[PDB]
Amino acid sequence: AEIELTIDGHKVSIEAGSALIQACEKAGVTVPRYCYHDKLAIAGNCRMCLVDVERAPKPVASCAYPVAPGMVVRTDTERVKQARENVMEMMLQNHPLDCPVCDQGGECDLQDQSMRYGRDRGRFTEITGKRSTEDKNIGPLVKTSMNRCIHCTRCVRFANDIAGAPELGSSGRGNDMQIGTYLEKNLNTELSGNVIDLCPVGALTNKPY
Amino acid sequence: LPGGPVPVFKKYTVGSKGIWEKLRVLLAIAPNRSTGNPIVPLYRVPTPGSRPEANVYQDPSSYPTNDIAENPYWKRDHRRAYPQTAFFDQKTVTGLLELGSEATPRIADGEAGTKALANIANGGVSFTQALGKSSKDVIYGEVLTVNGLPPVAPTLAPKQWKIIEGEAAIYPKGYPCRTFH
Amino acid sequence: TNVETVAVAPTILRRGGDWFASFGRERNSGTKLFCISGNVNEPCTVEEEMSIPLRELLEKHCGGIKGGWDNLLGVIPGGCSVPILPKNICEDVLMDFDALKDVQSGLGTAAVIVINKQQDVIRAIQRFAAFYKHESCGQCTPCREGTTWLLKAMDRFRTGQAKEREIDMLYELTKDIEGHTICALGDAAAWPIQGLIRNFRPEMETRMKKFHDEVGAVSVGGWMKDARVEKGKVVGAPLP
Amino acid sequence: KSIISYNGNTIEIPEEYTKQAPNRDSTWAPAQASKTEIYKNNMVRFEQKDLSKQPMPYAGIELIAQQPVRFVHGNTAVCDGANHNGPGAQGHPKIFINVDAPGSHACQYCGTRYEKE
Ligand SMILES: Cc1cc2nc3c(=O)[nH]c(=O)nc-3n(C[C@H](O)[C@H](O)[C@H](O)COP(=O)(O)O)c2cc1C
Ligand code: SF4
Ligand code: SF4
Ligand code: SF4
Ligand code: FES
Ligand SMILES: [Zn+2]
Repeated sequence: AEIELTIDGHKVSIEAGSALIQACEKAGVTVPRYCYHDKLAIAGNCRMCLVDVERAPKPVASCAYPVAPGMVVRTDTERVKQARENVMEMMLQNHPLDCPVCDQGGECDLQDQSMRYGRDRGRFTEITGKRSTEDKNIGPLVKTSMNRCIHCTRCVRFANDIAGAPELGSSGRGNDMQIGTYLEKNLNTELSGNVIDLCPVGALTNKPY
Repeated sequence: LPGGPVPVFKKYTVGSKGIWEKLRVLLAIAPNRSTGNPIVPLYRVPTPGSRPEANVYQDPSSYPTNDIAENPYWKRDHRRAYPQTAFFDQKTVTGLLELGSEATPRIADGEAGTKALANIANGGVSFTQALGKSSKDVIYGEVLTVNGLPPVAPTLAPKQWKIIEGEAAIYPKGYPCRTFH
Repeated sequence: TNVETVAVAPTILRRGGDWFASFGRERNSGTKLFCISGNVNEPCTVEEEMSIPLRELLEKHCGGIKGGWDNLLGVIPGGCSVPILPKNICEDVLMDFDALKDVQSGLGTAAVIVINKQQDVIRAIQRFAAFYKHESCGQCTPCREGTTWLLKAMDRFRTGQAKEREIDMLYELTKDIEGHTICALGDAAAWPIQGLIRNFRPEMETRMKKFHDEVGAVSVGGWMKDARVEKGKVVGAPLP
Repeated sequence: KSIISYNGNTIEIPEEYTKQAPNRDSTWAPAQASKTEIYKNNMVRFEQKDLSKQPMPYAGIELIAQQPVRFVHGNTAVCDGANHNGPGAQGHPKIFINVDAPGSHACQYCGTRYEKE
């Protein structure tokens, strides 16, 4: 009822039907990510868990690729090493210059993640510039600067499915996508503040602290 | 002789006047000597707080580095391409003797070659046993040199020495220090 | 299923299916509706055969080109998600899936969009970029970041506020987007740039060299030596 | 002026120095520690000493509030605070401001408030 495969030479066995990223965690090969989570539903929005798969035309996300037997998983293909720098660079062209005012200074998952796999430069030097996002008042508990958000969906899937306050949501296409009620109404579920440990950037953070 | 004595009008020093210069030429050990004061309207003008060259100054960079389109980082990476600390047991050198080398292997039968590997990889033989086992050509090929000589303690870039001795030397004879290079 | 490929299905059950397979290539078989437009004499739509020459298509069944076969500069087979065929290939190319993939391109919906030589290809592709910016959903971080990146690149290229390196910078960004999207919209976003890159590289340079002595010289990223950030907005730069 | 020195004894400093600032008398932080707390803490090393020649450093919350709120024609503003005389890179880094909500919006470094019009 279990499946053994190969990640970077490391043979590893895991229960069938599971996600590939858990197999990478079990094998000990660390794979970076932004929108996978254990206790949450799986969406491939982050594009970070790209990984090379034998019998695959293109590198695929390791979060939602299901475990199949006879699998050869490679993480250090030069195409994949290209791809991670690529996706990091794509993410870092609308995230604003807030690293000394953002709350998660050392705890920015994105940031430590962008030191291993980030580019040297960033060729944003466009004139008319990045997008920018409304303040988005929510409540007296959760500090909110939605400019730093990357729409990693990890807030809204949680408050949807497990916290059970479905007031959060994604509204708009492209860079007109926002997160939250566009009523500007107060969020409350009885575990409300659990999203600020969960948004991996400091878009949602702690208001008294 | 390309760095010998030059006269004192090319030394950037406060100098003298002209009857006192005519005095001190007759009264000095060598005339070509600077009094040590730099020339005031030349040395440290304009001040480093006001330099017109400092107004336009963007960045020093090189062409394969600053090339935005062509390179990725991982081709020009240098921290993650470090060499590994090659460690060698006593046992793996016995592996290098009898099992051979990737230059010249001594092992066929790749199935049982693993078995011949693995007891030595578990400690089937000893090193001195392998030394008695190693042939004269084995010892003179992969332990000693082809003449059977011990290897010289090897150096990065051997620097042969000249000894400059004559008028290009920095001291004439009598002075005990020589100036080899 | 496409409404067309399911509306052909009852007739092909009524007729012979191998009779339908008696057309075009072995594989690329039968007919397709061709919505043909752009700068033609006769904007029309014909139900005609696969694997056919473009010249016999346009010259015989859509009148001609306003200014003749001279006045074409390029052609877009299919929808917008297809790189532009240049002049030398489009004369002798079949309308199948094979030959367009052989010239690294798509047959698409087999809309034909011909381009006036006396008009601007850079406007024609910049509008496709903003077409995608209005119509990206936002699951992929690459696609959503990508098209708003591409758009400002194309505006800066249209006025000509770039340097010569930045067009291949855009080419690497195209293949950055290309294979890394959930749906194939990033594949759609990639190719209209690569048509411009592979087939109009001195053509962009002519516009850019023109802009270089319209006004003062430009640095990277569109910034000029006077393009500065005063009270509120920017000044100096003329805002692509 | 006269504040209790933990014993019923009052200490008496002029009202020019019961001040957070020459620009502001009131505190501006939750743990600001007003001067009325500070002389209450250690006047021990303040006796026999001048009251004038301490800093009084012209606090910023009054100075930022009287800067004119700028207007932006489009949607997204940009703030640098950099001079256009200084040959270098000064000011705060190039962050952008969305101004859509009713009311001005301070750039979180420079404190200049911008308004969409
Ligand atoms: C962004 C995107 C947009 C698409 N829009 C259409 C459309 O508007 N009409 C259509 O028939 N197919 C469209 N397609 C292709 C559909 O996916 C197509 O129906 C399907 O892939 C194949 O269906 P078929 O077997 O009928 O050809 C689109 C594909 C993508 C990736
Ligand atoms: S979340 Fe972004 S802006 Fe904030 S500290 Fe991390 S990298 Fe900097
Ligand atoms: S609200 Fe925060 S956690 Fe949720 S998707 Fe946006 S940045 Fe991520
Ligand atoms: S390629 Fe498709 S799924 Fe991905 S972000 Fe764009 S529209 Fe969304
Ligand atoms: S979690 Fe794997 S792609 Fe987002
Ligand atoms: Zn500011």
